Amino acid sequence: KPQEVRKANIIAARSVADAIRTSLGPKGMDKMIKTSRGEIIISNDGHTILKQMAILHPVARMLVEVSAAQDSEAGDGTTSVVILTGALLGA
Amino acid sequence: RQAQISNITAAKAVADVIRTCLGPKAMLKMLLDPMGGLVLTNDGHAILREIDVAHPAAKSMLELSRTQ
Amino acid sequence: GEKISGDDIRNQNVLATMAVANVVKSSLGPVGLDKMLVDDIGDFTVTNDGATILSLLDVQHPAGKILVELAQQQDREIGDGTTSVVIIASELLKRANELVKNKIHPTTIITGFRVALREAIRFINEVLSTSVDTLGKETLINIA
Amino acid sequence: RLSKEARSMEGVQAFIWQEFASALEVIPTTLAENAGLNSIKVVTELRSKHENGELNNTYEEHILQPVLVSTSAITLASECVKSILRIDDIAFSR
Amino acid sequence: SLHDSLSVVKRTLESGNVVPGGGCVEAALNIYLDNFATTVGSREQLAIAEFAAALLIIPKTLAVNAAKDSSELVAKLRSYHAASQMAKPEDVKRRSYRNYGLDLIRGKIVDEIHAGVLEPTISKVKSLKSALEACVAILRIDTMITV
Amino acid sequence: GQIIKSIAAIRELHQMCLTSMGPCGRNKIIVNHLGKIIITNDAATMLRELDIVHPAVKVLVMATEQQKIDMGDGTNLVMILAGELLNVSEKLISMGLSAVEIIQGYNMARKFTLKEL
Amino acid sequence: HDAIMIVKRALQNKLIVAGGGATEMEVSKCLRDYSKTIAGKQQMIINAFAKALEVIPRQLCENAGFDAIEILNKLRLAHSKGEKWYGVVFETENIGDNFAKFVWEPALVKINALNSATEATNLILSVDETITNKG
Amino acid sequence: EIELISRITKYGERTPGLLQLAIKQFAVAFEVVPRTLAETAGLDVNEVLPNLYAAHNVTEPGAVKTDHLYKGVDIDGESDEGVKDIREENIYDMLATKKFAINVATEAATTVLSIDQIIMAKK
Amino acid sequence: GKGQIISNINACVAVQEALKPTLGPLGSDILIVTSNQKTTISNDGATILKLLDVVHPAAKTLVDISRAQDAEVGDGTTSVTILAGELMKEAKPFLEEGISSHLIMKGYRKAVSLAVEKINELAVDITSEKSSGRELL
Repeated sequence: KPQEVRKANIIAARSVADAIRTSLGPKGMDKMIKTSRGEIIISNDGHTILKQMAILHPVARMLVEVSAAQDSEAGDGTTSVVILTGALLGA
Repeated sequence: RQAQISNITAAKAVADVIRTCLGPKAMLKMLLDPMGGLVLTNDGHAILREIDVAHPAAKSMLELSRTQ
Repeated sequence: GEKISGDDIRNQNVLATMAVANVVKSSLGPVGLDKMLVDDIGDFTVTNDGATILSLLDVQHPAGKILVELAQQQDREIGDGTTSVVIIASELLKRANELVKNKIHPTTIITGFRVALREAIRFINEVLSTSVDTLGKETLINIA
Repeated sequence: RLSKEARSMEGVQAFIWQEFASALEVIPTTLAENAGLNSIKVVTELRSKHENGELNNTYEEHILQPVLVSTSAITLASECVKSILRIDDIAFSR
Repeated sequence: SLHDSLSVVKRTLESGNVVPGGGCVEAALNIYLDNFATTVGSREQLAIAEFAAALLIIPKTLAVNAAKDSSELVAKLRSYHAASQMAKPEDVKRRSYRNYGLDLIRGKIVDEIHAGVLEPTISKVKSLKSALEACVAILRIDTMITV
Repeated sequence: GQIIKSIAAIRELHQMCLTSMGPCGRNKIIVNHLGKIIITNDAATMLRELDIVHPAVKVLVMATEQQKIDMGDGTNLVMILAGELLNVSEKLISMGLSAVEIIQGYNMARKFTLKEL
Repeated sequence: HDAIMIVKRALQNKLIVAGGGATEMEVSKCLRDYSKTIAGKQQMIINAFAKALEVIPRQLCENAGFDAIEILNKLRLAHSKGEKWYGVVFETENIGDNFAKFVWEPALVKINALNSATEATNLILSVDETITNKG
Repeated sequence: EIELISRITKYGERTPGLLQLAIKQFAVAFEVVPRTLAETAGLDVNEVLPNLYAAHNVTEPGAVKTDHLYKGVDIDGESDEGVKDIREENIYDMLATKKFAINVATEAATTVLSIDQIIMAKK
Repeated sequence: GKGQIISNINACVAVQEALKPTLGPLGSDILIVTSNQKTTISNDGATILKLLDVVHPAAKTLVDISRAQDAEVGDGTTSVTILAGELMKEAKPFLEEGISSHLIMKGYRKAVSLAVEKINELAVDITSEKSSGRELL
């Protein structure tokens, strides 16, 4: 089962995309994240969520590098690029 | 309704024990301290100060005895 | 760390504001009664003001800490009516969670409140009036 | 357009064009869900109106999205999904 | 005691715009939003009806500490405000009056203006507006992440 | 203190009769082991269809049947009144009053009530 | 043949009402106004019975594919304004009057339903504690 | 049951000795009948119950009773103020039924209070 | 205690939720398999309740009134159970508020008493006024 190891990473990647999917747009649903240091922050920006999320999954961290290049190049669509990435994984 | 019962039983548990401290015929009392000593007197003012309480209603009854 | 979602987090928000509302339920209005706050040290306090209780109220919950900053916002400016604000916000969360079984979208619930809030202010401004009944009746007399 | 042009291909790659067209409809669907509107109802109204008209109203609402954002979103997603499926295993390395 | 009684009077007279309290704001708005919710509609009528019915909790819990029955007072208060808004837009009235309050001291329904209970408008507007601001941030959280 | 718990066993069945007398009363559906459902509003008839565990409960059941056989009316008045006499007597037990003088007190109060009827 | 079978059941009983949520919506609106003139706890109780009448058009729209959330708000808008007899179209979702389409329902069904449903519900709540033997 | 309260308490202080404790509790035990009808009917205990005591107990400047002693417990169900006269609906109870129910209920509670021990055995 | 009433409310909800989709000619159908292993599919609300054999004693009331609805009338067998069950759900939160069931029953009977006179007013029955025994049908 070399592929089942990758399939376990795809399912874990779709769970992160579904969480950011609810935050798309100004009317989207905010996410509450409590850091280990005790800081409580909340916002609808997908770039700030994945930055402080501290993802330990190796494949799921690729969305952070794409979101960093999304804001550095285009500057907009950091939330939508996560949804489009998870759409190809589901198909 | 359980909070109203706990408020009544907290103050009554302290009052039911000191019932023997009233009058010139008041019976003596004995408290068990961690030290080898003990309180042999029947005075209610000295006994209530040495009793450890939990529910806060008993703490308010102790402050009333100090003013009285 | 742990991550939750679904209808489980929506039920925790109702149970969190339920215990907070019960603290300000008996303190509403001048007919309210005093309450005691007991910490791990064993000390306590006696006050009839519900605003000072929410300042020392210890509750661990993401939505519960929101009402803490809301109570301090009314005290630093108006200083009155903090108890009534917590009760209103507590019932809005209980009725909104019941609409989940009706397949009601939360943004529509939020949008429905924003539209009704602006229209309610206009209706309140219609029944507002200055001091009247000075001749033939008495108003400020019954206050003292 | 990609749904009709999918018949021009042949083999396994032709079926990918059909699934790629459905993967692009998740962005407009999410925008209709987060706004409180009915999910499937708004999506059906998009295919109906866009047939006769072309890009016609958000122009009156002053909603303008630059083309580079929509271009980079597809380009970065193609490389992101590629880097995922290309990993067939992982092991401890130190 | 005169200075303490004057404190309540000077704070009410400080703001020229006052509103009767004791539940007159929540009860009168409950009936108005019933017919007004139809003018909007589009899945938003159910949210307005639940928002208006959520204001009846203020007079409810207020009568608990007064030993009065909260179910009878809130119900009978809606009956008096029902006929009050029927002849209001017609600019004509006979037995219909507004500003029906709740007096828990004497246990009877009287006007809060004559009863001596008055509150400023600024206090009521900022209390209702800030109450909904915290309710929105709670309903928008679908996920709790704690390390 | 079983004499106190004996009242609590009747108190469980006391609230059953409190929902009987009055216009709010309602029949109770009882499914027999033979596959027959007996439905009646009368509480005295229900006592025959209920399984009694504590033998002290049968004392009030035998007194209830006496009301139905002779006068045929007032079965709810006998059971409810007999259950309340135990509650007012429970406070006298905790007060320290012996149950002997409690029985003698009812005999003197019963003769005074019959003369006033 | 279809025209005779419709008027056949109407010959036995000539008492009919407007179906398709028409009559059900008119009753729910009037009971809310009649409760406003009744003081006491019965005011909020009658309003609860008017809301319970909305389940009949709900399941009819849900089983036919219509959205019970949208049709409830759109029907009440035209119900409280002008003509109160506007019903619900069974084929295509839209506002309309069932009196124009000549859609009728027998009244003896609603009379026995309101009497049986209210009584059977009141009997279950009339007992605080139910003791039922097993066997 | 409410009218008997005033007559029994009058004979309580008349009989000296320890029997005064049982006589007072004997009249209070009759308060369960009006409380049961008022509680199951949804009526408030703080409202109807104090009006029942004031119905049978009034201050009349004279030795002869007057006004209305026939006011009973009303079920209400719609609305009312205070209580109403029972003679309007002509609801009465026969003496043979009431007198027979007193002797049976007295001996019923007497047996329970007289038993301080119960012996049982498994079948 | 009060737990018996709550158990009686949830007993009617579980039966109602199955009968909710069955309202209407195009609604869903319920499949019930008897111990005889005979599978029957029908939209009749009376036949479905007869094959359930509910042990709950108060739940049999909805079955008894459904058989009389299909016999003396024949229409409204499913609607009478849904209406009786939905009315039970509205009275569920009223128990936790301390309101007794006496005023709850009188409140519904008052609305039904006003509904009988309302149905006769809403129903249009004409014979010799602007109609006849023919034009009416």
